[PDB]
Amino acid sequence: MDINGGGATLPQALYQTSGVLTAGFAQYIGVGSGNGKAAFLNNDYTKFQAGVTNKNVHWAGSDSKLSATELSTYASAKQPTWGKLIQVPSVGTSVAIPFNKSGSAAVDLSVQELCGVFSGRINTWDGISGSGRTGPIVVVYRSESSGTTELFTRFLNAKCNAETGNFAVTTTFGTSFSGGLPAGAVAATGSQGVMTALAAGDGRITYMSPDFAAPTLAGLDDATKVARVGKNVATNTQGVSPAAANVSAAIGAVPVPAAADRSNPDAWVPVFGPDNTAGVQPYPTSGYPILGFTNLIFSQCYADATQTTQVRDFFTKHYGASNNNDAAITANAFVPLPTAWKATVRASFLTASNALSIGNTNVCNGIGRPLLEH
Repeated sequence: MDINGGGATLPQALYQTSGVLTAGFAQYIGVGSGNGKAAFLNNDYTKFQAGVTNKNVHWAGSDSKLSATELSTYASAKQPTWGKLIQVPSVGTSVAIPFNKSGSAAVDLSVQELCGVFSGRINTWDGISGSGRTGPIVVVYRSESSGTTELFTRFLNAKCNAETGNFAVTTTFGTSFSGGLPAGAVAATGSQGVMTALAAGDGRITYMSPDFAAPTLAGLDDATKVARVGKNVATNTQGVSPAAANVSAAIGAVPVPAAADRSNPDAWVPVFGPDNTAGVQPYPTSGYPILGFTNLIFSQCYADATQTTQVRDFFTKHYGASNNNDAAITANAFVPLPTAWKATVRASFLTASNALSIGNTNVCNGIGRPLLEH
């Protein structure tokens, strides 16, 4: 049986790029981070393929961090027989703001305008300064539990201090703003579903994986289709595009988890958030401001030896110093992890002697996620 993964749609085109997943891996199934987490945590393949129960779930992609409850429940229910779960960043990513409203003038949002658009305070194109555009704004958002929503609401939570209400960090955008959704907002499902909805009506705007926000990488720099963010009219400062190069420095500056915390899966996923707050990376002052990580969730242990080897071989490639996935990562509008980050991941999850290593012959002795489904 193949190793089965799925979840987050933000990186789905990356994981579906030929050669990114290695031998034994089934093609990645994009269903959203909420579904990905549920699939892994409950070993429930129906969260990947509705109506299909005959297979196990081996890993998930998620841009939503595992919650305290998700972690504690897995540790009590599954860890004794399946081993520790592993949660690790896969790549860095911007969050793009694509929109459907024609005009040669560049759409460049100040952070406060972004806040106003997504709170409903600014609901006309005239209300974005220098937009060259008029008429209603319709916000498109993710209907389901979405890691893109989590990455985006982390930014709104950190920055939107001047609304009639505030944004909570959440995976369901419909519940983020305490003052509710903007009138006329449209829900859609998946990264691609949202982009389809974006095109289905004039004047629509959304938040989006940079790999889906434009059909080509250069399209991310087209401010007639993908908004610049970071405008400051008073200081005559232009916003910038969500191209990977505009978040690469900020991603590169994120510290590896503290050694003493590495047995805690929560410690492995850096999150951005408010300024001057320990445990949280501040949003960058230069380049493009909206960014975060998308992550992998695996088991340390698989009952089956072949599955264990195949998982290790994937980690060897994805976190390899050489012969890795970095070119594909860049091609998909994402930021490769720094060399030192890759080394830290390998040291814990690959290097045999480490207590956290996949297939550790002592720690995983007689334990692991099951071969057969039942």
